[PDB]
Amino acid sequence: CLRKRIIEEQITDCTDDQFQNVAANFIHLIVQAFHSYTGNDIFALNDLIDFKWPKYVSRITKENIFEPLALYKSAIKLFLSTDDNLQTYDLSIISKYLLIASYICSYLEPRYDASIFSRKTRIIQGRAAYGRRKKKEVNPRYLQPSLFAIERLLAIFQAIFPIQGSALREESLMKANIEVFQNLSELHTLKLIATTMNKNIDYLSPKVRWKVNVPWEIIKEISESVHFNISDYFSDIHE
Amino acid sequence: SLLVKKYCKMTTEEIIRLCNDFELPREVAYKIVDEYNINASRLVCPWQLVCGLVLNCTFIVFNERRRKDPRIDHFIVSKMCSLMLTSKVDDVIECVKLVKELIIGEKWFRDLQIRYDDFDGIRYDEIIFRKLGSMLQTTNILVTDDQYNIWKKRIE
Amino acid sequence: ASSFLDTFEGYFDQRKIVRTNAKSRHTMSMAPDVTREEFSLVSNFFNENFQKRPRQKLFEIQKKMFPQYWFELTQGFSLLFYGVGSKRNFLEEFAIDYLSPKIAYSQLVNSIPCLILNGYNPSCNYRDVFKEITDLLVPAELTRSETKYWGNHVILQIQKMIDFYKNQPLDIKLILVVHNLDGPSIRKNTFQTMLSFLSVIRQIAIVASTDHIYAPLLWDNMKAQNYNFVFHDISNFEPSTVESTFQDVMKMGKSDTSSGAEGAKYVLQSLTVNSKKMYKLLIETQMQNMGNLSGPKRGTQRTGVELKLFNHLCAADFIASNEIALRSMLREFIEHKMANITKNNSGMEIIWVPYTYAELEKLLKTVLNTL
Amino acid sequence: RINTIKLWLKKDVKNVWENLVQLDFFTEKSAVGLRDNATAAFYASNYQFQGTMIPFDLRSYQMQIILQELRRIIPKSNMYYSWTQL
Amino acid sequence: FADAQRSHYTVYPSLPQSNKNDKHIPFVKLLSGKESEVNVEKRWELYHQLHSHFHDQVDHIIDNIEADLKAEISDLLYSETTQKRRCFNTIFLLGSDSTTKIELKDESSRYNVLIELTPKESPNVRMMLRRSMYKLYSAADAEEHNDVSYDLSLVENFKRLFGKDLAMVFNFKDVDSINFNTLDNFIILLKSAFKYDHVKISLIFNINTNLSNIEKNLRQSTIRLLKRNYHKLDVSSNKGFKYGNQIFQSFLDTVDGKLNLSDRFVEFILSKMANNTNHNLQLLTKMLDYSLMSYFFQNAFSVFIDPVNVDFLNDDYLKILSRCPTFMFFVEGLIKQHAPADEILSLLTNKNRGLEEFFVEFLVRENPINGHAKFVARFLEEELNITNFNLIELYHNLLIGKLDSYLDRWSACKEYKDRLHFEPIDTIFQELFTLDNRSGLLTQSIFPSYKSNIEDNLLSWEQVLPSLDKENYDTLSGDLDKIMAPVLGQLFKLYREANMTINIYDFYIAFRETLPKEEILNFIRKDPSNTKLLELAETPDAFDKVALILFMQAIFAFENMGLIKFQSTKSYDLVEKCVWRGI
Repeated sequence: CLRKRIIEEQITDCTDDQFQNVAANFIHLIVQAFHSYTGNDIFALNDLIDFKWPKYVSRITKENIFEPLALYKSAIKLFLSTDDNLQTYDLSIISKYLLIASYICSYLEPRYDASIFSRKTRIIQGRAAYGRRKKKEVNPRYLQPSLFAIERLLAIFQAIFPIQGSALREESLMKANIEVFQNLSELHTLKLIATTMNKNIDYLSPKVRWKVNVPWEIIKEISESVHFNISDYFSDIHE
Repeated sequence: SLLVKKYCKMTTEEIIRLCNDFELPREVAYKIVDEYNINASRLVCPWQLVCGLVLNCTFIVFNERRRKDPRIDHFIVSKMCSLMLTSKVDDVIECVKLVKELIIGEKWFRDLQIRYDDFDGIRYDEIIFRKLGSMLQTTNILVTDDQYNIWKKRIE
Repeated sequence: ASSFLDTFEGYFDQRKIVRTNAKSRHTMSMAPDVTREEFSLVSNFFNENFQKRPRQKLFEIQKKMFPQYWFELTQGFSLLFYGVGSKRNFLEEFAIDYLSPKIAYSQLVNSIPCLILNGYNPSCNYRDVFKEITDLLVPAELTRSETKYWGNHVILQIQKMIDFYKNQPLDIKLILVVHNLDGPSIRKNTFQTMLSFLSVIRQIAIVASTDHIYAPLLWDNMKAQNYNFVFHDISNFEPSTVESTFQDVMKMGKSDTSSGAEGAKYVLQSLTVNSKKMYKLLIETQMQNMGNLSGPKRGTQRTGVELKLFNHLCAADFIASNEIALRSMLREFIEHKMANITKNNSGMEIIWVPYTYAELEKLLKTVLNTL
Repeated sequence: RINTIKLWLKKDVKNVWENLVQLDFFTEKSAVGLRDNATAAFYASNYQFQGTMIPFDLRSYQMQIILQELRRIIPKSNMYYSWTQL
Repeated sequence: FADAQRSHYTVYPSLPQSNKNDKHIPFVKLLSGKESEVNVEKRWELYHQLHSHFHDQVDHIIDNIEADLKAEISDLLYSETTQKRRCFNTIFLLGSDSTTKIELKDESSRYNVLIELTPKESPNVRMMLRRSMYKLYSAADAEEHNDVSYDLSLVENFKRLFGKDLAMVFNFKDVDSINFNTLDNFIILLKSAFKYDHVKISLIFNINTNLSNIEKNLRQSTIRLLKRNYHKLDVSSNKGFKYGNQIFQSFLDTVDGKLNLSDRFVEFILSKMANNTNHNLQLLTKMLDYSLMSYFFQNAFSVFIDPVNVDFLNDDYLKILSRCPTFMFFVEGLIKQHAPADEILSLLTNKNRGLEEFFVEFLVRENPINGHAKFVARFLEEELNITNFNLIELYHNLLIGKLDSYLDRWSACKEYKDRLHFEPIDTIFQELFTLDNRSGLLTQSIFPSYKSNIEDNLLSWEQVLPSLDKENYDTLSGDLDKIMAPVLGQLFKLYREANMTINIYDFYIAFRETLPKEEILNFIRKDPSNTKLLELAETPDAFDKVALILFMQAIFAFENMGLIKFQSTKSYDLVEKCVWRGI
């Protein structure tokens, strides 16, 4: 690469010494830049050097081949971000809402459910739940998820699902048909939903409970990809 | 109007008169009156309950006339909507739908449905075949014979 | 008490905590006492005479769907019957008396063999089912290069059969009936995988039924692809007096459904005198060994009885004369999954009963104590 | 309180976390080390522990050096010294 | 030892002797049994013809997609990329089920071996190493035409033992189901083979969801090692709808000029395909096959698809076709725009001849919809260079009539949005030859509402059990059949009206209170043949124990069905419900 870049450029007298000085300066710069991130590890630095060589050699030019400072300014981009990495998901609509419902089930307390989703009128005299009186100060999303039941998951999934697009035979609310259960099984088999782990689980038994295995970033991306404001449910307890 | 009224006052003479407008059979009227007293204590807008019961009973008992003439239900709902002192029609439908839930599994409702052979407006000989999933069911894509005969007679 | 009864609103409204002081102290003990005989008598009478006529009329009405079922089965689908009631008689009558003769006549001699597969029995094993499938169909064997490194010898053979059967002429050669597809022992993942792979073959016909209400949760997005189900609903409110034989109804149905010890009692209720004494001797010896070696531990090969020792023991009580009679009368017990024979590392033969000490004591005390 | 100290992002602190757990400064919640004999290791090698199924952000670790030892060891000239006690 | 107690058994039914006529066709006589058998045979043969004609092209497309996929992956595998020879060669297949077969070319002086691994074959690291080494040795020995140790040392000594150089290609299947600790350890172990100068390792990852999970689960050093050189390939069936369009086009060509599709049908197809992402084409094939089966099974006018059978019209066919709404609309239009009343009378039953040829003069034509849609698709694909469009959506929009609204949204076809629009043409007797779901049959036999149907049957049993009353006299327990419901339906109402957790004794007391008393004893005493029941009848408290027995039976039925559970197995006194209707 450097041979190509210099044959595409003009002459460079004192070739060997200047070349060695350029290499030493590059090594010193990369060490001083990423020592606090790679530690005293020879292998990580030896990989970063190879990673960031083909571009630094492209950024050089004749007017700063002998001026290290100006060359350093011209290649400041590849000295700040390490960049050592290679819709987020392609799930269906009902699975997309099913994951959100499972997250809500896992990271919320049942006693305060009625205060968040009751949205219909009453004929018989009755009262709703008063709700929480004080906010938690632990931000529960920093802890391990809790366990729930299939019935609560289905109920909340029905509650938060968007309304379905002579109304005596409308049946506005979504019902749990075959494909909902099929998509729930698909979610489980992709390791996005866990259960009480033992060999040869039997899905049909009261002694089986589920939980979630995705971090906050994935669920936030999924919620924002379907125009859902999940944070409003968690901002109240703690931002 | 009457729906918006909270904890109103009701008693027998207008309740029976509330059903004589549609000229319902007497037994249905007394059954409705008896049913009202059971749930009278726990109510907020009893006009809604009365509306729902009377409307469901009227649809149940006058299905034969409705089958022959599709136009009936329009003025059937419109007359009582006007009588209810409310211009909006969605309120009546929503209240009727709520009332239907509270009375779905009662013995006398089942007895009335069996006696009048309505079964959600479909004769029993058809609902069972629709439930099974037979391909030889009456698809609503052709004009049925009964309306065809009257249409042919009128156009003669 | 509540304002909503359906939808999620009813679920949210009906789960509120009670005042914890209005909890009634009533207990089930202060209820009239009923013995087993009266239970059986009343249950049989009400199952046989209550509403026979409407059920018969409904069966006659829904018998007229048979040609549609046959037509759907011809085109490589798989029926699944669901509903409330018992679907045993319906499935057996449809599969045996109607489908097989019609298929046999349509392919022209002998009728198509049917493999009835009881599902409510907790003692089902897919190895025996595949053994009988192999006996009926006679598939090609498995070469050494296809056995892989400690690979399963059932799934590989099923895949080989699938690859082979993709060129033969399309003809139904076997019909199999699964009575309860989600029974206590057939709902396991391996059995479902075997059945899903076995249903890809177009040369065999599937009929099945389910009873549980969360049944569709059991099937993946891949299993539903090769099952190729078509769903039908048949509700008849049948008593289901046969499925409720492996469990003790007298104890509110909390009798360890996955055990299967009730079927042994039912079988010994109608056996000959000589077999009962042999089973009593085997049970007593196994209980002695279990007590000496070890509670709730199950009996296995470690606490069995050697075949030669058992022959010497039983021959001394005029139960069996020679080994031939013993091996002749042991096959009936082996077939019903009530006794197993296996060989240890030293080459001996050990017979053993896969029950629990408490269940064995109950069996010894309730049905074999009086002979 | 006060040059400004750079605040490294999450993805750059992940590598430091792995480097620290490699150098035997943290251990998992309740994990045994090396088994006494070969049969125990063979038995343990065929079981999938629950610590390898939970995602990275929720594994529960335990400390091997308490704060008092950090306060004793670290020289007083370090700018993090004031933060070594509660 | 009854057959109803064995685990499984085989039964060989006995066939009777019946060889008289060809009664071996699943089809049945329509028109209330007045149809002839030759029509049934013709319908059978026509359905088989159409089914075969559709499935041939379906199979051709299915094979073509796999062939193209293999070609693409093989082109990626042997690409020339040379910056160093101390690194891996990684290929990520995104969103693909582990079902494709990879082919490796043959080249002299090099052994090309493929090693496939699955999550079930991955309990440890040493066992995976042993399987890989065994497969490698078996393949090498088979290709070559003593014994060794199944270790990485076999890689070291391969040149001496055989003579050629390895080109091992690994293939992990369903990588989302492997505990990534073992996979990371195996990759680190495989890193040790780079110091041999004659091996070349490659890796293929069959990722299903996305590579973000792979990034967040693996270690960091292994990610840096993998990032040396890699290629990401998006392999999915629904990449731009390039395959579902072909299936729909094949179906349209098969049914061209014979039958018609409805907007409701295509909308249903779109909605039901929107809910599946992994296996999509098979679902569409199932919908089309079931729709064709239902149409050819339920409609008696299909015989007239071929023009030959026109010489078969009867009075019944004319009577049925006279009820066509389009025919009535045409008659009304004729009587409104035209005064002559002689034609209307003759066209009716007065002169059945006129209607007879009137039916056939306007039957055998073609619809422009299929050809116009094909032309529009070709023009929009080739001459405009757009490939991300769905043929089903375009066809549905064309059927509705909003083609211009579907076209102008792209801001690239304004100049061509002049002659591309199509005007739908309605014909006479149109819906005698049509496909649609107005009766809710396709949504009942493919995607039924399981739990809702069970609850509806349980709560309102009156729609299931026939309410016969003619034989109320000769029957034995008539009175009970009129005033008492089945135990399951009677108990489900109380179950629904109860609270979340309920006590057994109060529930039993309520159930006993619900049912009538005198009729039960009368029914018990009705049969005089029995003896023990009679002596139980006169017991003062037989009613309580009868109700208790029925209550136990119903409770056990619910507990087996999954509608209830019992809490605190050491107490067995309180039961919690688990299913609410309507959810």
